[PDB]
Amino acid sequence: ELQTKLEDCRNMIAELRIELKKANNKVCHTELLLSQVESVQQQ
Amino acid sequence: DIQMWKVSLQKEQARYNQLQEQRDTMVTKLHSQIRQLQHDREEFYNQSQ
Repeated sequence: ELQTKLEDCRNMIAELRIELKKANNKVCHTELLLSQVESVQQQ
Repeated sequence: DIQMWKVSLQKEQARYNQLQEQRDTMVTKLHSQIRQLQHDREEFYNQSQ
């Protein structure tokens, strides 16, 4: 019980929330791309 | 002496019959230990699993 509830606390409270913030980071850099987005060398 | 062995058998049979109360007591102790073991295992499942 100790190990199960402690590791579930770790997952749900640290890992899951950090992953939600990392999805926010995902959309941040996706916005970076979406905002950041001839043959003269021959001659 | 025949009367003596008869009273003696009566007394030792009473001593051995008190073990009937002892049997019931140990059956109660088992019905505590086993029953709590089953309850603990079932709640161990129902929460920790």
